[PDB]
Amino acid sequence: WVTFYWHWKHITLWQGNVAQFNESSTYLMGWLRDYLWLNSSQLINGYNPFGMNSLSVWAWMFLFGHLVWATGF
Amino acid sequence: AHSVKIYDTCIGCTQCVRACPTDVLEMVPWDGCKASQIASAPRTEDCVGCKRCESACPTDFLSVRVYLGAETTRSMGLAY
Amino acid sequence: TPPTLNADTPAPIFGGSTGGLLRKAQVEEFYVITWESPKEQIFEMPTGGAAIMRSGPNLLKLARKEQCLALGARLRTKFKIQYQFYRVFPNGEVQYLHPKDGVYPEKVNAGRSPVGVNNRSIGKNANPAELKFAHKQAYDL
Amino acid sequence: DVAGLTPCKESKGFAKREKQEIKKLESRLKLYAPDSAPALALNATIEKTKRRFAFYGNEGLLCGTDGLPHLIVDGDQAHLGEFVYPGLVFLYIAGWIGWVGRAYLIDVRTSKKPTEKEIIIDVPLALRIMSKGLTWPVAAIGELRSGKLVEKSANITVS
Amino acid sequence: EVKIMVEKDPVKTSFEKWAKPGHFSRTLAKGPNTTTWIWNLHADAHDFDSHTNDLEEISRKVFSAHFGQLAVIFIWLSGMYFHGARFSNYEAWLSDPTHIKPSAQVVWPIVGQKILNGDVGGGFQGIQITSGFFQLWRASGITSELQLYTTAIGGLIFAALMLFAGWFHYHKAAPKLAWFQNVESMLNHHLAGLLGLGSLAWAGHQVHVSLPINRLLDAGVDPKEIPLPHEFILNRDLLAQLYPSFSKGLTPFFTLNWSEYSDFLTFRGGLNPVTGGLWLTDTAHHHLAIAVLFLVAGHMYRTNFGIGHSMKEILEAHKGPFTGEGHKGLYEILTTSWHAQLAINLAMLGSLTIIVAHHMYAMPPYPYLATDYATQLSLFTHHMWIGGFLVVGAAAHAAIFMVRDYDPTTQYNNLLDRVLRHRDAIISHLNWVCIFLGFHSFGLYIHNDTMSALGRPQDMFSDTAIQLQPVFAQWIQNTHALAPSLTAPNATASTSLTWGGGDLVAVGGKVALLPIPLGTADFLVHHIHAFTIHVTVLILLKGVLFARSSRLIPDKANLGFRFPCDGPGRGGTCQVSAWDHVFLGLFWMYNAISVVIFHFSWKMQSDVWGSISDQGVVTHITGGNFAQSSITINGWLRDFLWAQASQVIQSYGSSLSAYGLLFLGAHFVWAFSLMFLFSGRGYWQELIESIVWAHNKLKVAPAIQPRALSIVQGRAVGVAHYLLGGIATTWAFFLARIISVG
Amino acid sequence: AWGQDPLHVRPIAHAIWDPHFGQPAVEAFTRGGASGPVNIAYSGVYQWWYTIGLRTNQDLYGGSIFLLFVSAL
Amino acid sequence: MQDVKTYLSTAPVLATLWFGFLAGLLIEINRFFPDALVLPL
Amino acid sequence: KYGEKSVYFDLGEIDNTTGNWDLYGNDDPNRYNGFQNKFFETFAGAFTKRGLLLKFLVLGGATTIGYLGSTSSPDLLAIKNGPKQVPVMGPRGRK
Ligand code: CLA
Ligand SMILES: CCCCCCCCCCCCCCCC(=O)OC[C@H](COP(=O)(O)OC[C@@H](O)CO)OC(=O)CCCCCCCCCCCCCCC
Ligand SMILES: CCCCCCCCCCCCO[C@H]1O[C@H](CO)[C@@H](O[C@H]2O[C@H](CO)[C@@H](O)[C@H](O)[C@H]2O)[C@H](O)[C@H]1O
Ligand SMILES: CC1=C(C/C=C(\C)CCC[C@H](C)CCC[C@H](C)CCCC(C)C)C(=O)c2ccccc2C1=O
Ligand code: SF4
Ligand code: SF4
Repeated sequence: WVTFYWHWKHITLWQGNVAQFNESSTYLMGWLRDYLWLNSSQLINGYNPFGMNSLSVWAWMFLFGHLVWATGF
Repeated sequence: AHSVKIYDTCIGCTQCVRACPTDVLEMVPWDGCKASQIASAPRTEDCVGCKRCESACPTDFLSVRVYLGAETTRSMGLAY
Repeated sequence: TPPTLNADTPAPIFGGSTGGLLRKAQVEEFYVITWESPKEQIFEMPTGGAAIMRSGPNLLKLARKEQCLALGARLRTKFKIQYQFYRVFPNGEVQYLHPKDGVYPEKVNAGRSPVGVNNRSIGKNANPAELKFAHKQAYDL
Repeated sequence: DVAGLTPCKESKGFAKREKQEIKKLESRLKLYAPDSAPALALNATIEKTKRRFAFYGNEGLLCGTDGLPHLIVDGDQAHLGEFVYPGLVFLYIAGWIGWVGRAYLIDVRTSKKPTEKEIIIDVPLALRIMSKGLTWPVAAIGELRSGKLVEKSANITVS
Repeated sequence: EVKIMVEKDPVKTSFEKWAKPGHFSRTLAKGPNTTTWIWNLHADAHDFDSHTNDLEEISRKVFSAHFGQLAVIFIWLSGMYFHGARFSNYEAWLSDPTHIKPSAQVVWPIVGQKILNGDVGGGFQGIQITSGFFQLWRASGITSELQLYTTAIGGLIFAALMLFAGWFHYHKAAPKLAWFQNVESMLNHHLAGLLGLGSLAWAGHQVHVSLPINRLLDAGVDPKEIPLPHEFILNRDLLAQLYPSFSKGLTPFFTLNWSEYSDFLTFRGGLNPVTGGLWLTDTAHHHLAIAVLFLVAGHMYRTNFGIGHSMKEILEAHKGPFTGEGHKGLYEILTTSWHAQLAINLAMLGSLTIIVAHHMYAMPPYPYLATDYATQLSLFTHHMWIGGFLVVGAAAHAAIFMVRDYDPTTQYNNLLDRVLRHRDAIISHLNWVCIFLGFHSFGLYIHNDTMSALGRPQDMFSDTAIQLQPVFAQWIQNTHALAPSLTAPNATASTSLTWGGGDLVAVGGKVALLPIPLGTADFLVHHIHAFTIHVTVLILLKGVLFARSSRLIPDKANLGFRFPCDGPGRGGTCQVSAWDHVFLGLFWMYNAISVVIFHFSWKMQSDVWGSISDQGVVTHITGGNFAQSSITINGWLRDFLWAQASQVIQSYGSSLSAYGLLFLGAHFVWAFSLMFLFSGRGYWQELIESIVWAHNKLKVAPAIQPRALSIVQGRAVGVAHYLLGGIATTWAFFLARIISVG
Repeated sequence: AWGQDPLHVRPIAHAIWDPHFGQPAVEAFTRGGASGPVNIAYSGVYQWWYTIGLRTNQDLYGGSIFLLFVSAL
Repeated sequence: MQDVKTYLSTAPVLATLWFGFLAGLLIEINRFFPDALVLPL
Repeated sequence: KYGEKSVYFDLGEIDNTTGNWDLYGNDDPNRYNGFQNKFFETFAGAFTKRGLLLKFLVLGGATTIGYLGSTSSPDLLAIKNGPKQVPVMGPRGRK
């Protein structure tokens, strides 16, 4: 929770659009839509059927983490 | 190699002995209870650690206690 | 009592199973349970399945002491049948085990000595800090 | 005013939000017959929105940059209705329910079979206890001072 | 032998036991001491065989309870019909099926709920429904709200009748045990009457009512101008105008000139071009043929009249040199234990429900159902989930039978004993199969992911790279597509349009059905399905086979069917009971069904559903990305979950906001279940001790002592909240997406 | 190079030698002014070392040798 | 009739009646006094 | 297993009693040709010792792996081939 809050606030600060945080942080759908889904685009497009970027290793690590976390269950 | 201890609050109802699946416990003549008998644990090398004896003991707190320890091919309950 | 010996008595009528003996019986101990039946009856094998016990002596090889004791408990509480079982080692040594002095453990018998009895309540045991850097366990005292 | 917040009536963004909501509702309304039931329902919603915005503006609420009302709970005299008054009302109601529950438990404790009354409620006794809860603060302070509210010999574990 | 045997006034009707909460159990009747009593009361309520030991009372209770469930179902059906008669736009939809969204639920204006009343069309505001009742009513020939209201009143009357029948047969005239054990007579009566006569009656309704009304509707006649159903019975001239063979009466039927009726009893495949549904004349010939077949089948078993087969002799006859005594002893098991019958019936019903889902998407039976994408997706997913639940219940209650009602005396050397005697081999070989399937399928997916990340797409298992074609499925498709020419010559078209051969059916600018290509991705996904299914079967079968004993615990049958453990000894014996095996099989069934419904949704949206314009050019919803993007886990995560969840997360402020709210709430409930799943009872008991001290300090401790939930109850609560959360998440996601883009 | 232009150069953590790569990955991971695939550092040690007076590669080498000696001690 | 009164005093039935009355009261209050954010008094 | 009757326990035959049998073991001494055995015992007999085999395996594996890794041609390994395109600039103009 702490790191999510810090990261979203600083993302909005660095992009100059603090209004998005000021308006969307008061409800949970705002978090789920404007932080995670919004900022996962370039991550999940690290490698696709059209090629790969330098974010390919981070996309692979993202899937690896989801998988290990699932395996712990 | 589990260890089973009997404490002097026993009333000699013999439920622990009947509940034991590996014949670890037995009744011994005693003085100190109306039944005039107490439980003993001579075959502790055969104890598996199921703690049925503790579940069968009527007493505020248990008169029979099982302390789990070193594991052996008999304690692990291995048929192979 | 004088512990009994072993002999060559017939086995129950069983058609086989995959729950029988394994290499542990070959390289370690295995157990044999003996009993006498007045008539042929169908009973459930502790290893899974149904068997027929012969009229007269019976003998059965089992892999664990728990299997022997469960079968014996069922025999005693359901068929009113007295039973014995032993422990067999690979070299041929035989150890008589269940009715150690001929009396079942739930009946008090003379000549038995207490083992593991502590003459106090469970709340009077010592503290682990008192027996620090010592090999005692605070329930062995 | 407080923390650089402007009043709702003076603020722009409150009026912009009202205009946007009314415009959306009328855009929805454009699809129906004037006298049909959907038109009447949409008109009722529009009037309710107008009344709500007027009441919020006239009640004296502060407004943020985004155009939404904000609440002040530090004890300010100009904003007691935001927190302090509903808080007092809730405290009264919750103390009432808790006090009558405790009284019923105490009265049931001395019975032939308290557990039966614990699952099957004695409705007349419950109603009497419930009605006597109007003056719960006075009775609560009375038992606090009389020394009949707390216990001293309770079951505990090995310390 | 077979006769009616009842007892007069067995149980007196009184409210005395309504004031004794735990009357049915001898231990619960004494009242509560701890909070465990409440859970035990609500948990043992309908477990009849644990209360008494005689089969007669159990059978009578089962009969009356089944009457009660029938009454509840009748109330539900009446409610659906009434709410469609008064709170729906069914008539406006009848006028314009392709533009009016079905709606049958209306919300009150209270707290802003107004926004949920969407603009479905027809001058109506309400919640869009996906149950497909409008299509069923249109296929039945209903054209007014008066008929629906009459059906609702009839349903209420039937509910009252079922309630009275249940009361009568428990409290007044209870059948004896010899009545319930007439399995031959029960099969004869049910198989002939309930199935054949019901199918014959529905065929009669179709022929005499539904064919003319739907024919007129498809022609273009306004619904208000169509004559009422009785006018086709009182005046056969109209029905002969529509189908000329009715002018001959029933003479061709009795003279065996059945070819005269070929204009309303057809055998033609495909779909109606106007409505995108199956021809109703085929449905007539097929409910009629089913009626005939079931009526013939129901005259097979022996009864008071000598002729017929006897099931005991049939079972005792089929045995061979590999199986000892064969099927001997099964008749007594199946006529003595309710749990074995429940297991068999649950397994068959679940498998049948899954078959229903498949056959219903592949051959849409109702008019304007194929082009209603939301209804198709909803029906498929719903009946698939139902089938999965039933097949898990089969294993649960089979294990219950094995623990309780099994008797080694009757089963000496028959199939049950010999199955119980080679169980280690079965479980070992099935374990190997599960491992092999998991590796050579999910490892293929991981290999594809790694190749794609490394920039080596030429080393992947794709259509453009190394290929894995499903040659057997392709051959079966081609064979079924060429049937109307060689092996089923009397058919006009193939059974469904999904086979490779055929054409496109479009209704209102939308594709109804289309040939479904199978490639490498389909190979991968069916072998994933095989993996998950064999694993679920492994879990449930291991639970059933080792329910009575094992090498670890030789006397498991003494501990019961539902027990937590047998202590921390032998290394630890947590979850050794068949109940916990069902508890894990539920999770694996959830996994399997989730993968199945995801496969269906993506494949349909990517290759079948879409909009067609002039010159016959087809544009699909996701543009055919299933073949390339479904070969990787990243492909799924990006192009299905991330892409298709945009609708549910952007539904706030519209009529679809409830779907987003329940999406969030379901993620929440699924997370909430993990605290019951991951934790143990002792922690909560000690915390409750501290809280009880706090309440004791103020003289307000309860009389019924609070207790932490039992171990089995903790597991059950965890699995229940987990399943609810996951399924509701998928529900909200699917409904939002398909209502938005469908 | 980073010291010359701190705001326009990406620091390099370590080089990559992965035999399992293909050519597109080798092209994609060649960041900075490197002659091969590298990793961009996100630990902040460039800024820390630059602030405390370290300027060239010889300084870093001397520090590495000294820390080897300290660990041996 | 005494048994019926005893049954109607059970915990689930009384809870259902009480919560139904409370929900009805709250719903009617919000029908006649809607959109209440701050307490006017 | 004495085997005379339904007796399967016998202390005299403990290997039969415990089921310690050789299911498919065959003890026919004649399998191969004499000259084949001569050649194979002459050549393959060097690796019979196990410690020397371990040392030889480790040294040979290390040497082979190092030689192949350090002398592989660029046309086979892409990592040795290196980049061939112009580098791509970062988001904010950071290289
Ligand atoms: C032609 C005769 C006939 C018919 C139609 C049925 C039909 C049915 N039986 Mg059945 N039964 C029969 C003969 C018949 N039985 C005989 C001869 C025996 C004794 C051997 C039994 C013993 C039996 C048991 C033990 C049970 C059933 C059950 C059921 C129901 C299964 C649920 C279902 O399919 O819901 C579909 C529902 C419908 C299609 C609605 C049909 C409308 C009503 C219910 C038709 C009632 C037919 C009935 C025979 C009339 C009795 C005469 C009475 C009016 C005087 C179903 C209604 C089960 C059940 O649910 O119990 C209630 C059950 O547990 N039957
Ligand atoms: C409409 C569908 C059906 C609904 C339920 C109908 C119930 C009919 C009676 C059933 C019991 C038959 C046996 C009687 C005998 C019986 O039950 O036990 C017998 C017992 C006798 O008690 P007494 O004190 O009279 O006698 C004790 C003896 O020891 C000496 O006389 O109680 C009664 O007679 C009460 C009968 C009515 C009990 C229920 C009263 C309330 C019923 C309705 C509740 C809802 C009302 C809603 C109003 C809007
Ligand atoms: C199981 C049965 C359930 C339904 C029960 C009620 C059945 C009612 C339908 C049966 C009558 C069949 O009706 C069919 O033959 C009738 C004559 O017999 C025709 O009736 C025609 O001739 C009659 C004289 O015989 C005239 O009085 C009618 O005005 C004329 O329409 C109908 O035009 C034709 O549709
Ligand atoms: C949370 C948790 C608990 C604690 C949860 C408890 C005690 C359940 C509480 C259920 C409800 C909240 C009790 C409600 C009591 C009355 C019905 C309240 C009536 C008054 C109004 C609220 C209606 C366990 O006991 C437990 C046991 C084994 C494994 C995991 C867990 C576990 O995770
Ligand atoms: S723990 Fe089990 S085996 Fe050990 S003494 Fe107790 S009952 Fe016997
Ligand atoms: S952890 Fe729980 S389930 Fe496992 S042995 Fe201990 S008490 Fe039993």
